[PDB]
Amino acid sequence: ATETSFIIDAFNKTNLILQGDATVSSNGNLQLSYNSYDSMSRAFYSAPIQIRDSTTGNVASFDTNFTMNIRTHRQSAVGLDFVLVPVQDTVTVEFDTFLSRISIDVNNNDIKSVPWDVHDYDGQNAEVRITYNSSTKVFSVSLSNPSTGKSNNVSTTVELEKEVYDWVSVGFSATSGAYQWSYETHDVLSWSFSSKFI
Amino acid sequence: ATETSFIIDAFNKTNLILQGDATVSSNGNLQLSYNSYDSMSRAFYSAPIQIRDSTTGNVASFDTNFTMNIRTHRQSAVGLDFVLVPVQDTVTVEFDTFLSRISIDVNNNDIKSVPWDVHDYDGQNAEVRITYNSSTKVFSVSLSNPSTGKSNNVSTTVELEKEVYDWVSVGFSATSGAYQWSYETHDVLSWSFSSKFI
Amino acid sequence: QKDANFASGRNSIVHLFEWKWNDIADECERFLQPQGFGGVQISPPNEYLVADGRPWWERYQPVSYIINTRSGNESAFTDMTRRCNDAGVRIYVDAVINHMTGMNGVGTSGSSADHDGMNYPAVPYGSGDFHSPCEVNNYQDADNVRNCELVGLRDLNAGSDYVRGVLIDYMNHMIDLGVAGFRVDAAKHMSPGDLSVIFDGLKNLNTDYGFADGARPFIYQEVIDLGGEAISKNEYTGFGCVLEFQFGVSLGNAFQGGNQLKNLANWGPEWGLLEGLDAVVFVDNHDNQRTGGSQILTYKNPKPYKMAIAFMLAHPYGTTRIMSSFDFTDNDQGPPQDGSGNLISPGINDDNTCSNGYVCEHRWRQVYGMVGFRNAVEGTQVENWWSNDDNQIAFSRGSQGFVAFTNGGDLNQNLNTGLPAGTYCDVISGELSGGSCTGKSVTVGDNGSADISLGSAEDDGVLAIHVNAKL
Amino acid sequence: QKDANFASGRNSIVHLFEWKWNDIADECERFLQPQGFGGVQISPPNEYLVADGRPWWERYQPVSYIINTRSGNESAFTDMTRRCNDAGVRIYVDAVINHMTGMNGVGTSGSSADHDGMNYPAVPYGSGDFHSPCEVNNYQDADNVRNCELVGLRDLNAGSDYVRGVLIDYMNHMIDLGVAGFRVDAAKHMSPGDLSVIFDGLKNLNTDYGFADGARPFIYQEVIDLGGEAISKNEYTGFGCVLEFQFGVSLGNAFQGGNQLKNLANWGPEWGLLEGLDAVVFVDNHDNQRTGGSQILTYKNPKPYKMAIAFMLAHPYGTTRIMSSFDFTDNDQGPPQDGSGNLISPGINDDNTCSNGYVCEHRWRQVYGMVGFRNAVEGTQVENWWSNDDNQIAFSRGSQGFVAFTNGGDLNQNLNTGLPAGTYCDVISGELSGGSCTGKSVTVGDNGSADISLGSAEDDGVLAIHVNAKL
Ligand SMILES: *[C@@H]1O[C@H](CO)[C@@H](O[C@@H]2O[C@H](CO)[C@@H](O)[C@H](O)[C@H]2NC(C)=O)[C@H](O)[C@H]1NC(C)=O
Ligand SMILES: *[C@@H]1O[C@H](CO)[C@@H](O[C@@H]2O[C@H](CO)[C@@H](O)[C@H](O)[C@H]2NC(C)=O)[C@H](O)[C@H]1NC(C)=O
Ligand SMILES: *[C@@H]1O[C@H](CO)[C@@H](O[C@@H]2O[C@H](CO)[C@@H](O)[C@H](O)[C@H]2NC(C)=O)[C@H](O)[C@H]1NC(C)=O
Ligand SMILES: *[C@@H]1O[C@H](CO)[C@@H](O[C@@H]2O[C@H](CO)[C@@H](O)[C@H](O)[C@H]2NC(C)=O)[C@H](O)[C@H]1NC(C)=O
Ligand SMILES: [Ca+2]
Ligand SMILES: [Ca+2]
Ligand SMILES: [Cl-]
Ligand SMILES: [Cl-]
Repeated sequence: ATETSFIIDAFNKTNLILQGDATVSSNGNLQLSYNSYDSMSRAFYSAPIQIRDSTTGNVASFDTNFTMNIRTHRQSAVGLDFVLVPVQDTVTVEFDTFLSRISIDVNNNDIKSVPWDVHDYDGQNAEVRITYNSSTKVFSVSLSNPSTGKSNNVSTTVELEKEVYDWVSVGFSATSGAYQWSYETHDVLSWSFSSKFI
Repeated sequence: ATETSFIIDAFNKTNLILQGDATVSSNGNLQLSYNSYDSMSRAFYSAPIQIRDSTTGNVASFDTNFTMNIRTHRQSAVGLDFVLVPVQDTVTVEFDTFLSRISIDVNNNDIKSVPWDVHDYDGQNAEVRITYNSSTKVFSVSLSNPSTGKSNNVSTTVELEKEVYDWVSVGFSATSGAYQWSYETHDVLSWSFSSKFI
Repeated sequence: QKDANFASGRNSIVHLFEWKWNDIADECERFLQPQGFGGVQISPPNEYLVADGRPWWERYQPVSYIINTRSGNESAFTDMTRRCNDAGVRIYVDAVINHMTGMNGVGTSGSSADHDGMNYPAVPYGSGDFHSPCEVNNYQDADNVRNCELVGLRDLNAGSDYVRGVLIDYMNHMIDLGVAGFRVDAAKHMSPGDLSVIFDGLKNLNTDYGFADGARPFIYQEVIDLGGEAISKNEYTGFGCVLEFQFGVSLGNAFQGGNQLKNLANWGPEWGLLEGLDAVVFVDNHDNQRTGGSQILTYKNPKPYKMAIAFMLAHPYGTTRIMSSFDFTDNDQGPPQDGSGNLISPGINDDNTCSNGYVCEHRWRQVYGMVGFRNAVEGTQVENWWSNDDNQIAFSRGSQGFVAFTNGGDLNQNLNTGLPAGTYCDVISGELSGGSCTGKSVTVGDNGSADISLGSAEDDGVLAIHVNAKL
Repeated sequence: QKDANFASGRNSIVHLFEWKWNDIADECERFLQPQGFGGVQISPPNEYLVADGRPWWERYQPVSYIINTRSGNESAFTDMTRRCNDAGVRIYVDAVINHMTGMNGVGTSGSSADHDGMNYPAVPYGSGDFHSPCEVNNYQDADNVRNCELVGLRDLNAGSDYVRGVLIDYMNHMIDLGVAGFRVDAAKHMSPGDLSVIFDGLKNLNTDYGFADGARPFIYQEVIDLGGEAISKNEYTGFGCVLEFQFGVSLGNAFQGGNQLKNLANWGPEWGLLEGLDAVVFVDNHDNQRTGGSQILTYKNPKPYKMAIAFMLAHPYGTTRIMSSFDFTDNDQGPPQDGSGNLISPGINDDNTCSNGYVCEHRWRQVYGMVGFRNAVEGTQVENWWSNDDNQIAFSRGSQGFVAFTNGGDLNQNLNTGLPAGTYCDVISGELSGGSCTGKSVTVGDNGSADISLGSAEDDGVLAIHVNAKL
């Protein structure tokens, strides 16, 4: 099997896949929706990460951090979501700024969601950490604004022992709303991932 | 920048790039030249690894292991080489079974080579370990047959502080000879890599 | 269905974003018509919500179809179609037919709006008339974006006979009043399945306005599709034109400095853009001109923007639409206001600009001069390409016209124009007034081969010349 | 230059690997000719090294050009061209012209060979005549593989006038003796630049053998190119045919069970294979039949192998070459030996096989029966494709012939043949002997539509029928 890992203090298009309005600024930040509305953009690490092993049934416990700075320029439906999208039926932690909910949306059916307020993070840096224990089947998310120390967390039991999942493509999917929810931007400047088997 | 790493106890074509006669058996081993002679095959991890950082000049110290079993079925020119081939001017550690030499061939000019005998490894598993310190500029290779405990090692100072290198594609390049040097095969069943910056 | 419909010998349209009706009329006959203009994409004409602070976006929440807007009631509207249409300026209504409102009750023509209970009496409209509530989750799930509430906005069900009936009545009503087309609002959020049935009840144009007997209504749609999503623009091609959204991004990035102009040689379908005659192209747009850093060019960054719409204009691809926005400093700030009202946009004195908060892009030398350029070259395929294989491009639309430009490198070249030997009054900088050039009086020898000189420091990077500028 | 050259009404060639000259002659007129065969790629005819144990590979280290081999001296050779050529069996010499030897001094015709000092007197040949020493490092460096010593083998310099002179004399000498072509040994290790000049001195064929006046020598080359490498087969296309090496791998993998036969519909250029008339296709080959696990099919695994060469044979692409190897258990074991000598390969009794160590693939029902099939369909494009969208394929070469097969699933179908209504004696299993079928006597109604039945458990997966099998 394949256990993979990486640290990105500064993004570079070279090891990235860009769909829709997804780009990389000279300042080394991944950027989605900066020129679009009512659409969805995405970025994925080149290497297709492996989650389930068919040679044992085993599943990868992945762990991952990433700083991001969501803006709306206004003083999922609209937001930024981390996604485990299979290889060309999607586990997705979504930071929906519009429904104002953080949730683990698996196949359009959120397994657990919790409210959070965008104004507690709009403009500054936010630390997100996703983690999934293969042994206890416990998924967990945490949002926290370092500038103050607010953290909208959440957690749930998710079973990925489904034959259909083996290889996924870890990335980001920032969706953009319409009319006044057209201006939201999505900057991600740090991201680390890590899958593991035993 | 991007520090990358991975452990592959069993290969799978999914996260691999196959050029020439390169494949993957049901037993999970990468295989080159098994159906060819006088030609060169190659396999590379999907993700393009980063060696030099343009934002500081810094260079990645990479470290890496991999078991392999070279056969000739006869009781570089011909052999299996680990290569850091740039992105679509190549540092290459070659296990040439024909000239019977292990060397660090950089731009066709071997920086250091040492003799080794293929019969000390033909048929069984061999542990190779490549390592490059960014701080001391010291490259190093080690071959060792666990079944007995023979190790043909080598080492040299290599400077990769050259603006042209930034992003490479770590892989294997197994070359195959002509006439009686047409039957050599190249099995690789384990491989771990690791780049690092400071 | 995809036919432009302009009064012959004329070319492309304008978005007089938020402008008043009677005002439009003035503009229709005073500036648009004299300049070979196609028409106008008329801002939302039907009764919509009175959202506090009265922002441009309020204009996108239908309270009803009663034709009384902040731009005027029917009287002025009807009038606006009668003056404007006679001038040749075709009117194109923004048809917001996927939802109503997401907030409560204040209709711009006294009609209430009970969001909670899903009631719109002006219509009437009740719960049965709407899709079941749910919201826009994954743009990866096709019926979710179409069948749920885009931004908590009550999603109408264009699948019902009653609802199809009403929308149809609305559009046709407009077709009766004169309009020739409809900038369908958010097609991506509607099943193309009945999007057609609605685009069918529409009876042929009102003969009495000037239209060629039995000519169908131009239908262009809003569908943002820059790949990835489960929805495709092509799904709305078999029955109407779509608004090419990549055009703005790509060509925008190009001139922004994000791409070698040399690459625009194969500008066209080879960039993820549908067949030429399938799109309505545009640079910035009322909505996305709000986004800002990067790719999109708005009047905020003039120079490359003009070269941009110029490349558009000059180039043959799809049908074009310039935009006449109003100055803005927020993202929700409403057009000109005073204790409830839209302030007129006189263009004064006359360098032919505009005042009191309206930018009037269309009245800019560079922009309009190029529109007539477009007219002037019709029926001509792409010919005589050229470049410095970097940021200097040049070519010409047959013996009818020519253009060139540069982001970097004084194009002091010695080129061609492939036109009649003569002289020509550039249109960007200059034009012909009283039989003499007001900017650049260039020469062109006995066989196209002419000399060009466009410097970096200049006001602009572009030079147009065409037989309808020959003195 | 790329023309087959066979005696008309005949098709494709054979590799009688290591067979003796006079023996070839017998085979030429006794079996090859009666069966519509193209010719023979005659094993290396010139003096080469006597490598201990006398392995097939010794045959690839030129000591000299003196025509005395383990297959015979000139007398027998000359004779072999005179009998064999009259029979229509074209001879194709294996031209090893890139190097000499890498080891020392024992020439098969008493000539020495001083490897160390780079001396080959038989010639003569000395250091000046060779490229500078170095070896094959990176197949990524173009001149390195061409200009260095492939496997410590003394690399001749085909760039010199003396060296070009000698090679030219050798080939022409052969052209004088009768041959029509040359299976150039290892073209990838030679600069195409002078590879042409050498392929030019070659004077038109020897009129006195039967050749069409002024016809040039068929030239096909050895170039393994399955991508990645800095060398391409196309570099040797503008002046000669090349041996398609992907053909074996892909089509081999296909039938090995590694790919759906359904995928071979677009079999051809769309698989990384040059223009049809540019290649000499083959399944296994003397060298690569030594590799073993996987992709390559040798007689060691019969069934799918036959279906394979059958698909080849039946299919029109390039020019084909069957291989008649000898049984082997090592990878270096020499053909039949006895204290120095090649033992004859009588085919005996007669089911038309062979004995004492020679496999004689070409004399296999399935293989030869299909060769005549090939002849029988000439000038016919690919027509009437069919499949079970898995491992059952079928089609036919015009009203001239038809074929089908299966790896899995009893093709008990009811198909077409697109031929004259009648009956036909399958060739795989059977043939027509004394006006009656020796295996399958199928019927075909008044318009191609016939019924087929080929079961899994059968001896083979393939059924051929053609007008030259019509009873
Ligand atoms: C990301 O890495 C890429 C690839 O190395 C950088 O692109 C190069 O920039 C260098 C240094 O200026 C140039 O010499 C090359 O011509 C560029 N190559 C390509 C393919 O663009 C890029 O600078 C990096 N981006 C960031 C933000 O560090
Ligand atoms: C993401 O960051 C978390 C939190 O810092 C990491 O978890 C810690 O790693 C630090 C540094 O090695 C340790 O001191 C802590 O013991 C770890 N756990 C906790 C709860 O803080 C984690 O390693 C990171 N994950 C990835 C994939 O980068
Ligand atoms: C490598 O992983 C691949 C992709 O998951 C495996 O291919 C699949 O095998 C599973 C289980 O038999 C099937 O359900 C799928 O249809 C296959 N998918 C594809 C794309 O082939 C493969 O089995 C793995 N190989 C090894 C040696 O473990
Ligand atoms: C390759 O294997 C080597 C040798 O085992 C690894 O180096 C050791 O890692 C082990 C296990 O954590 C430690 O106990 C040792 O201290 C390490 N050093 C030595 C000299 O043994 C190395 O981590 C591996 N590299 C990669 C990229 O997998
Ligand atoms: Ca809808
Ligand atoms: Ca050579
Ligand atoms: Cl629009
Ligand atoms: Cl061959």
